[PDB]
Amino acid sequence: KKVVDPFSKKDWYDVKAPAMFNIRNIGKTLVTRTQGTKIASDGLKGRVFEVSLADLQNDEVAFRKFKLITEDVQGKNCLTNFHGMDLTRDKMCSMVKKWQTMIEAHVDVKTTDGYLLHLFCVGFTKKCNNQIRKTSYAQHQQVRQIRKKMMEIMTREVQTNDLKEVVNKLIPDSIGKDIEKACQSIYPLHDVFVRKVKMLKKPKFELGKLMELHG
Amino acid sequence: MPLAKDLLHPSPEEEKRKHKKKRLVQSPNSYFMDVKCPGCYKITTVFSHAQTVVLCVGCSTVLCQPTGGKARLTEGCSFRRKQH
Amino acid sequence: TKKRRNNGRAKKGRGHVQPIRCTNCACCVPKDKAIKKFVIRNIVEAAAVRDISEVSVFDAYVLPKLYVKLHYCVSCAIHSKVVRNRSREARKDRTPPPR
Amino acid sequence: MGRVRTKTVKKAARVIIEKYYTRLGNDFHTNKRVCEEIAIIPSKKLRNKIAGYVTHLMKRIQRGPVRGISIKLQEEERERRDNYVPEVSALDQEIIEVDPDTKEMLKLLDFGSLSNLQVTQPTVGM
Amino acid sequence: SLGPQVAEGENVFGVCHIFASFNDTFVHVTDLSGKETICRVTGGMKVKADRDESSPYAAMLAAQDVAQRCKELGITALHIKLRATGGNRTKTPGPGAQSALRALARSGMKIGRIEDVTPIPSDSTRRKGGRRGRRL
Amino acid sequence: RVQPIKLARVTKVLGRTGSQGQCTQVRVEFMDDTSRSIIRNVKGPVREGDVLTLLESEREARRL
RNA sequence: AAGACGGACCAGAGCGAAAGCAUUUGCCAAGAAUGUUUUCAUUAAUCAAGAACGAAAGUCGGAGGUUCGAAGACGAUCAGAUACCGUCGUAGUUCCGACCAUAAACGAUGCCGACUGGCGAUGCGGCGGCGUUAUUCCCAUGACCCGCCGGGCAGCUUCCGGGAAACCAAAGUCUUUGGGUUCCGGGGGGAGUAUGGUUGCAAAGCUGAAACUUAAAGGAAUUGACGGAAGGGCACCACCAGG
Repeated sequence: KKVVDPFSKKDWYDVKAPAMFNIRNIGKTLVTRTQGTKIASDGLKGRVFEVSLADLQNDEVAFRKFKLITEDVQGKNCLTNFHGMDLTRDKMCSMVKKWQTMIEAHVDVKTTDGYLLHLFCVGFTKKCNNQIRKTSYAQHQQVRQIRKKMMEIMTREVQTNDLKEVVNKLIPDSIGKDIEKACQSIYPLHDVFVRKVKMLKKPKFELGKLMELHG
Repeated sequence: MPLAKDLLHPSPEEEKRKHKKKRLVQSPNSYFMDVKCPGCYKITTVFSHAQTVVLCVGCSTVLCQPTGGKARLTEGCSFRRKQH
Repeated sequence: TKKRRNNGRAKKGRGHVQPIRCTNCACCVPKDKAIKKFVIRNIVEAAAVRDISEVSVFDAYVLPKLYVKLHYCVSCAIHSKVVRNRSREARKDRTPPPR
Repeated sequence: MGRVRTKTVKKAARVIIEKYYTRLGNDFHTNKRVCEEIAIIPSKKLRNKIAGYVTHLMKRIQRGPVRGISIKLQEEERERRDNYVPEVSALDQEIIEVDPDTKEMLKLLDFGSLSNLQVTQPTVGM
Repeated sequence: SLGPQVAEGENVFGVCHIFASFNDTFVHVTDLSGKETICRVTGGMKVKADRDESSPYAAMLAAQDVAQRCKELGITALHIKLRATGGNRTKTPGPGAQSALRALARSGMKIGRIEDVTPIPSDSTRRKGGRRGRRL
Repeated sequence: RVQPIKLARVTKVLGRTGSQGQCTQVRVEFMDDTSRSIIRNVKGPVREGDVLTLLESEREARRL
């Protein structure tokens, strides 16, 4: 019954990523016009774009996703900020495999900036280099202490440094690598990755930083 | 076993590998030893499975550390049972 | 007399277990007295993929897989031939069909 | 499809091939006549099936002995051919590396040799 | 509105957002954020039959019809988000999902990545149906 | 919806499927394209090297 | 926001008397195994009464009801459906203090000790190596490999021995009959019914007959026949394409 013809009233915007990447023009998206009869500032600056980090960076990965949130719109350019990094689903499930020990650690941490982040981690005990066991297991005590190391490093390196630098570290997983090394004395481990980051509280008083990141 | 053996004087490697109360002549293999160790200036007698640490006047603390099995020792040491 | 020694998969050294459900018949069955089946399959399968690989551009990425851990109840698992009747001699083997 | 050979034919064929090897040819027509001479076969269709299979056998046979059948003369020839000498036994192999326990086996037999030492990356062969 | 600056001379990317259930397969492409559509043609739309909404032909027809209108608005490329039923339910995609992908690929949409986005819980809450249930 | 008519020539008769055994699998070289080569089921008796006139590659014809 | 739930990882793997028990971290006390020329010096084995715990549903009073859902009411399918199947949804699921005391509470196998047989795993502890890898300057760590020894869940293969067999290193050491102790059975039905007592708010739980009926009730293996159970073939008395 009831239709409208609405693709004649929409305006085009160029979604801009930070200048902390080599590809800044993610692509374009059309939103409804913001005006006093039909309101769309809500539907424009509430936008969260789920983009693959490979397309955003110019490449290193072809898994991984960044959530980009519009923190302001300036002249049909929409300036995005970090909201989270996940590993999609495919990558994450492929790490989880039978006959191993799945180690989970999660932490809640305040950054130098205003932002509260919940950062989940994952790790796996390896099949080592002369092992004739199929399965990889250890005492409960071990795994518990491995988790404490994991949690401590992850909090310490995110507590320090601004949100962007935290991001820049977590892409090559230098935090990850430090965990692997500190745990290597116990069980060597294979993997160690941040599997989810959930932005819990996002305040804006950092239009300064927002402009600094772009350009 | 090939099921017809009779052993009246059994070898001490198939009687010395077994559990302490499962031995065919039962005496444990535990012993005492003299520990010299250099930060201690006296010759402290110590029990092979000491349990709780042995300490001495001559050392600050360096003599034993506890372990559930054989007691841990530090630096130069000797052992002679002697005669169990 | 016992027609299955393990009773379709054992629960020895364990006093009770929680029940899992069937993924296509939804009925309660013990988790380790029922069929458990890993399903790793391509996202674009053997179907879509032929035109999806040719049409793709600006891409270099090996295909995702969907991972789902199915659980089937006995009556459904026999029916749709996940497992099927076998010789009584053959039952004493824990060795299953290779994947 | 149809009219696969029966046991009666094959048995007779084995018989004939072994004892009349030199006489037999490889041509159906001549072999058919030879089967009249060396046997009494009460039907021509039966004799033809026998003769037929015997040519097929002779063809395989004259590449050396083949599956399920052998002729005595060919057996003698293979026997003689196999005089094969693959060592002479010890090579000699004296004073080479041997396992550390195989070493004590030689040692307490009044020999000894050079011997392997050290264990690196066990499990062994892995 | 029309295209961005040209309707076919640049690659503008959106998200496919295919919900594969059984007894339907919704194709329903959206703008990269997710907060505005682009086309709304269901698997029941081209052929409504109440059982052919997930049979390959309907799915094909629909995905081609979507792909048309997509490249008419300057969206000439797509990152694919396949999705199953999800939740504490069957979480298996229907058979009209593969045919739809192949159909839009053929039509003239261009592909750039493929990711999985299926939502799987820890078996939060409870599953539908009683204990004896359907017996097969 | 619509595609152009494709002539495709029988490369290899794969074998017979069907419940009654009266459907024959065939692989047809797409003829226009040597890159494509796709499996379509033929109802009739098939002699290799004869030519089908495919009106679709939609609605894939397959074992049953 | 509410209420619920902790996948994949998770196994003939662990722990707990059993019932039972998987998100992170901390606290509280408890238990086993192991090591042990420590201590006591027979303190022990097993069991009427008596006592502790005890899934699920139900019942008492609240919280709570997201999810799903005994009843009810609806749509189909069936000759019949009141069922399975779709929908709506009640008590209930969840949580707290009380009841209740049973489950195929199944390993259908009392508990304790001794003796009798091969081989390889694995959770865990300890011990040993001119073994590997790993960290601090190397270590002492730890994971791993090999060997050894305990106590776990099991497996495998065996004229070890049993059994009616199926099976079973115990269901073995039973006519060559006897280590300790406890419990229950004496053809099948009537019947966990009758009856009295007892416990429970209730629902229910425990003890527990007879008349009469009847030469089979039952177990196991074997062979056939049959299956809308699973792998197969073959035929125009079958189908196909068709006349």
